[PDB]
Amino acid sequence: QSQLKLLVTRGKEQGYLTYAEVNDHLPEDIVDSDQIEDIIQMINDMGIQVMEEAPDADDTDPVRMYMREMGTVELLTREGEIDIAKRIEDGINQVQCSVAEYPEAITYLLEQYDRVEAEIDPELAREKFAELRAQYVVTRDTIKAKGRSHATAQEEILKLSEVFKQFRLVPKQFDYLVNSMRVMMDRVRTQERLIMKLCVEQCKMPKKNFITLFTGNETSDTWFNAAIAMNKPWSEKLHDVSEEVHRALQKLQQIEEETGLTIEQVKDINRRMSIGEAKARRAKKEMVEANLRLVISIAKKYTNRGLQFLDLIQEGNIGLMKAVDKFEYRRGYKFSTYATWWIRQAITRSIADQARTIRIPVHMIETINKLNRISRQMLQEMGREPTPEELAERMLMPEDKIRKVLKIAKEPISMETPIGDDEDSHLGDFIEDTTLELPLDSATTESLRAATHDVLAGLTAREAKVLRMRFGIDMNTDYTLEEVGKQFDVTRERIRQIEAKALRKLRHPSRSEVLRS
Amino acid sequence: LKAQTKTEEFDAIKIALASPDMIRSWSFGEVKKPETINYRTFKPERDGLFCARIFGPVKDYECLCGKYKRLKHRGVICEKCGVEVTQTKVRRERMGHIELASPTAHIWFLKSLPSRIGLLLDMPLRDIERVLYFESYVVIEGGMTNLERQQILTEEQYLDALEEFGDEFDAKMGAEAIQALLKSMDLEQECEQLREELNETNSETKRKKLTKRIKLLEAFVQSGNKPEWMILTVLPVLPPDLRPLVPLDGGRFATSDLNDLYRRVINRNNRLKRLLDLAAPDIIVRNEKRMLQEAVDALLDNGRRGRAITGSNKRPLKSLADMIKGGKRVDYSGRSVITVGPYLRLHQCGLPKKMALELFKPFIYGKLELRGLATTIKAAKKMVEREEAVVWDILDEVIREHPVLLNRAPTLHRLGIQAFEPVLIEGKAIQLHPLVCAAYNADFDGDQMAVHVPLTLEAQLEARALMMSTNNILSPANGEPIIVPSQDVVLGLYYMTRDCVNAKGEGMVLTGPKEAERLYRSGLASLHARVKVRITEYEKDANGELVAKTSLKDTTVGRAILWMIVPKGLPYSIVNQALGKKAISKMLNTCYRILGLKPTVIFADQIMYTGFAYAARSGASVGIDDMVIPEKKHEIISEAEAEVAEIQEQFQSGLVTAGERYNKVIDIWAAANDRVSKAMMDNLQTETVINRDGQEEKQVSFNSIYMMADSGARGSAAQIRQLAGMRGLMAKPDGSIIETPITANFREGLNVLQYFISTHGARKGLADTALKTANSGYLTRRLVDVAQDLVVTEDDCGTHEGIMMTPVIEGGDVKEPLRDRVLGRVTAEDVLKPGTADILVPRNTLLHEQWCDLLEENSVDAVKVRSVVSCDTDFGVCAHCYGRDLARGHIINKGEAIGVIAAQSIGEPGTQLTMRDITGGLPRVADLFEARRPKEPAILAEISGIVSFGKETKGKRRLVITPVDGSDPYEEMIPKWRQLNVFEGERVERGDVISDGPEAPHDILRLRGVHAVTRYIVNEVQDVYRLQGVKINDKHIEVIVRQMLRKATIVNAGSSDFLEGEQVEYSRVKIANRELEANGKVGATYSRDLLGITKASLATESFISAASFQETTRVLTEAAVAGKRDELRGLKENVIVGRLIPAGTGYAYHQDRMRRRAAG
Ligand SMILES: [Mg+2]
Ligand SMILES: [Zn+2]
Ligand SMILES: [Zn+2]
Repeated sequence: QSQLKLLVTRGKEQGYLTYAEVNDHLPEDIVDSDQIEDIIQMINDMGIQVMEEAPDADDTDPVRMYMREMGTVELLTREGEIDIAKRIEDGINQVQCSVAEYPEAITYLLEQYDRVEAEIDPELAREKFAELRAQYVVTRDTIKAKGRSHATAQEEILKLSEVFKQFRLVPKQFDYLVNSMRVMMDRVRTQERLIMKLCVEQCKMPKKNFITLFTGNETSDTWFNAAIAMNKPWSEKLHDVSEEVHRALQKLQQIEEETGLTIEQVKDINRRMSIGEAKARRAKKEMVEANLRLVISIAKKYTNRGLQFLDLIQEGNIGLMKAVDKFEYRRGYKFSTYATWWIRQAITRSIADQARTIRIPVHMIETINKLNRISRQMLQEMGREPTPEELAERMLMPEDKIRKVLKIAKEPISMETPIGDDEDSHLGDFIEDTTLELPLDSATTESLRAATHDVLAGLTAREAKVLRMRFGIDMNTDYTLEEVGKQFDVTRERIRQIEAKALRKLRHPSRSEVLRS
Repeated sequence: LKAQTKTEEFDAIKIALASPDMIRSWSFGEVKKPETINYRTFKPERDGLFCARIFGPVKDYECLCGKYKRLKHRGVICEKCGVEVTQTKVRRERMGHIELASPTAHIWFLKSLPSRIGLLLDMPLRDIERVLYFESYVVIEGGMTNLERQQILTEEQYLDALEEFGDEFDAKMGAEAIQALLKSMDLEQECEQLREELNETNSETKRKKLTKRIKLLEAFVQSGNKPEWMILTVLPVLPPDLRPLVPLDGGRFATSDLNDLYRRVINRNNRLKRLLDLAAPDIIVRNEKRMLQEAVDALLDNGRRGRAITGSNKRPLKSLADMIKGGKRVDYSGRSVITVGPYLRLHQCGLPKKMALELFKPFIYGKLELRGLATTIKAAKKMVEREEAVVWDILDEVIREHPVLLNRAPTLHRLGIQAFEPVLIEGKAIQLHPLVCAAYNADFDGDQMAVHVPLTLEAQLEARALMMSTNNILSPANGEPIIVPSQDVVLGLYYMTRDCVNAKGEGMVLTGPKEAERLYRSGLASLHARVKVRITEYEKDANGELVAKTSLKDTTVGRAILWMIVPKGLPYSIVNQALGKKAISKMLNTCYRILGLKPTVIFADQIMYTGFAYAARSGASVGIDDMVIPEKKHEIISEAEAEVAEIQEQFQSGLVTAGERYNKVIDIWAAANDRVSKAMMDNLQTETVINRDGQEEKQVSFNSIYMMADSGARGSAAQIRQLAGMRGLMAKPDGSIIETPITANFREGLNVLQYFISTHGARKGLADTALKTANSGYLTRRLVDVAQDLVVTEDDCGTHEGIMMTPVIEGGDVKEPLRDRVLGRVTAEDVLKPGTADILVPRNTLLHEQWCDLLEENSVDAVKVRSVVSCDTDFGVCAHCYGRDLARGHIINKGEAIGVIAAQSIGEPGTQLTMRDITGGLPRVADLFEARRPKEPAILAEISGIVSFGKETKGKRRLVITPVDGSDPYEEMIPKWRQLNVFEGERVERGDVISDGPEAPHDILRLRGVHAVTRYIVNEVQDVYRLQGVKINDKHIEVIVRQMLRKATIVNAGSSDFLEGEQVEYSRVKIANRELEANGKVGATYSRDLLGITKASLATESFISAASFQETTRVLTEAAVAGKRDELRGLKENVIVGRLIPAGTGYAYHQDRMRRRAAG
């Protein structure tokens, strides 16, 4: 209504395209560089019909839209934070315990420790790793002996779990193990999904019957042969997949032998590990989400230094994202300051490198800044400009080192810079090419080839080839006195004699003489 | 069995979307690091924007590390670093790519006027498509319950709808969401259903959007491109050399902005990839995804939304698009200040020694090593670098018959660049022939011209047979001569006539040449007396040849000797009996039409030599006493100031209307200004007394000043009138006239007051000069942009129709005839004769045969003539239909270039057009070409009927006229404002005036007729050239009117789809091939449509041509959406690609290659 009626009725056709008119007759926050092109495009060119395409098309900023979603405060207190931190540690512990439940994680760590000793106290390493192995070798025997039907035998197993929980492993280790377990489960559900896909769909066996049957042993062929011997209409199709199901069951039993665990529970421990993963990850996200403010507030100080506001607060978010990982609620120190340093270090270790087009090392950045900080006083604590010799004297570095440092400063300049302000100048337009050769130079080089190719004609074969092969022309790889002396029987001095005689010949022709210059 | 897989000859170029895999095909690696060059070694990083393994090696043949150096390994890559060691120019052509994590929207197909990705999907641009991909309002992707298919949901709406149903309508948000949206879209099935629904019981209340999108949707699907490619997943990288960082002088590198861009996009992209592996907070990752969007959009095309700054420059960064959106320097060139050279011929120019030496450097070298002298090539360089006497003679050899073409700064028309034969001159200035000094519009104020050396063999022949000045005798605009003698020479030949009585006169008779001995040997004068001599005339008739005719005529000394110069033919004596003024050129023209080129050319050199010599002999000067004031000056001024005095006294005592006494006293001074002007002219004109035999007689003043004015040579009435008469009414900055004209004159003193008044005139004179000079070219660009594609082709077609040419007669109430507007015109068909027979069918009205159109008396003043307005040609122009008017005398050579020559001639005299029921001036010319409706358009009767009022002001309304007769009515709308011209009941014809006001060309063409509208445009555009007094042929106006009526609009039912306004090119060629194909009922009847220069030029086949003038960001985009291809006939687009021009010296080339592209 308002915009549509005002625009159309006014512009008929405003003669000289009065741009500075209806743009004031438009709502919302003005002075934008977005709404501009959307009016210059309609007015002319495709007139009449373009003015009907406009209204039907009418029937913004990164940072402002970022603060919008950050607007969801959900701020915390000492109570709130510690609560989140408690859930983090809670999630983590269940994961490790779920890992400790895994016997192959202990046995692999054992296997890899023997690898370590086969090539941080070495005796201390031999100490704890001995403790683990000891509890293992005592727990392992209480398995097949079956004494204490996994009640007290279970006690030594969980004691072995605690012993494993004593170990403070490296991040790469825990991730490798956990990844390995999920890969194992991937093979497990691979076989389970294979049996299901083969028996349920290919053999027309209802999902009700498959869940009622397979859920039992899942490994022994006691369920498969009982499914075939059920004399159901979907039982006769199983014969066409007997080898497949058998092959899948045999491989799953193989996994039982690999983990040394009950297949009807590997899902259970893996389940609880996954749960903990979601729990801890969740809390850490809530953590990074909550202290999201702290990032921007401290990143505002580092603004404008060869990197935009969005980039700064982004590294501060990854800077904050790391801080939340290394922190415990069982610490007198609060999160408000501990995170701040990690964020400061995060973006400052980004402004250092990914800022200028040319590379630069951190010590360079610190040295350069120190120079400026020192120079701002020398011209103010005296009265005249800071001389390079004296300024270098006020520093540990000599002087020439400082000179070379200034040759790394600035982006530097971009070619698209106007210079003489012609119609229209650009610095990069004055830049001459030097890698190209003058057509004059190229022409002479060709005539030079002709010159030499024609001069070696007025020579003998045992002299032309000699001159040609020695200085390596028209044959790429040039040879020496020996490699030419061998192919011509007489060695060294003889061939050099001829080589000098050919040079003697070229003392009257003027062609190569003028070609010299 | 061809199928060659190399870089051979191409017949066309195609433009279309690029698949992510399409980009991968160009990829010679993947940029993965924002790193550019090393901080210390100044060496290309591993996988940065300037890799050596990816793109190309720095040095020519040596690899990065240095394991391989010389030409030994030009095909094998290095062991330590995969560096293909070939050239360094490889670094100038290699592509490369970056592969982003989450998808990114292409800024062009996103926000470029019509949202392509939106209109294709039917969805709002900066409204819905923004809030849906900036992570704000999630969108749907097809649902079989509750939710439609493309509605927009908030987080709250999303989870609510998900809780109700969910897991069966999944619909993401952001970039990849629009991807699944564009991907899921079925162009095929929608193209069917859209055709079904948008045709069912709907009038003109829907057909708009209906026809639009269905044509668009049909286009894209047939284009070949999959809408998947709209938003890219793989963004390709520009070759390093096209955006280098080259060390300037003493450090301080200089880079392009793209490095800033590419470095930002990579950094933002990698952080995105790194975050898609670490903890992924939805707010953090989504923001980084929006930042990648920012980075990519900025690199492709800044525009547009804030402009990414940085780079320390407060100025924005030059993105890719901005580097191709909106001059051609050349080798073998030079320039210098020009100077007149009287001793030259008409095909010769003075080219400086040192200038010509450095210009033909490559030719001197070759000829030197050719002859001997130089042992080798480098010997020659050292030989000419040490300008060694002998070298100059060899220079005299190479420039012998090697034409060099000259050029001046403001090149308005074809005669801006003309070829000459190089003449060595000891000097550092360039000399020019004083005849072609007018074609260039060049003066010797310090003006400087450029020179070019036709290197190519045929490029020399192009220069000799076309651009050579001797072939440009006549003006391309008007048939009259262009190299006609100017100021100095013309006063020369005027002084060679001008019969003066007695004074060493007497009628001592002889025989031509002997008189020359008489003039040098004194005794007799030269401007006497008259005197008689024997004139041996030569004339031809019927069987041509020559017929002598010796006689005894009464010429003068000047006329006798001047007769020697005159060529073999010609009427003789009578051409010299007159004088030297305008006939000075008239003589030259007639000689050309009755003789030919060469006799006319040499005649010009001779008439040039004659004028200068005898003018120098004459010695006309300008002392202060040459500009005599009339004695009645002070008398007339007092009388005028007496009259105006009486009027002011009347205004004092009421009586006369004081409101406009200003106007009437101005007439008094204006009359007063004319009185002095007439008095000064009548006095300075005749005067003199002489003393013939018995004394007492009168001729015309030999007052030098007068002689110059009575013989062209920059001397007009107004200027003279200011010299001795008075500067009349002067303008005031207000625009009003001062009521106290400058009574004094330049001969006299000028008061400080009246000069401070005249200063305004000069300021607004120069300033107005400055505007119309640039505004002239501003018009020419539009003229050419629309016309520079049509060339006279298919020889000479049939057809007889064409505008009935008749003498432009304002003589209805003012008397002003002009009947030369038919000559070199091809006849329509035997245009009658008060009796029988006479004129043939296709016979072009000769220069001598139009003079035969006076032997048929003043009776015959109407002839039908073939014009470019008509001509049933297809994509060109019939040679017959055109004419002949060139510097050449015959009809236009087949495959010329009518358009550019037409535009040039029209926009050339724009320099002498004053901008403002009469607009007048250059602006008036513009409006007629733009075909704009007047501020008060008149109205016409569409169908002939009986006039009656249609409900007196019953709407709305505003009067209503309804001319109904025979069958069916019409209701025109009169807005009360402005009266009428036909009472009720009266009958009208098909297109009668019922507003008696300004006519609209749109209505005229639409109703009156094509011949009518073209006749209107030509006769109305000429009317603004009459007043300015600039002669320009009607053909060229007709030529631009030709493709000014290029397209039309079809109204019925055919293979073409109705509402579409298509050009009569495809229309006629398709309607001719449908009457005899299957049925004429599968085709409709079309209707010519008037569109202005710009609106017409806007439409053109080549997408490359369009990207020249109009908004490249738009044209390249839309031409990309549909798989379009230029192939490849236009002039402009075939120039930027840098190949043979499909006309003139080419044409033959294009025709052969045009037919060649018929096998497949
Ligand atoms: Mg000048
Ligand atoms: Zn190498
Ligand atoms: Zn024709």
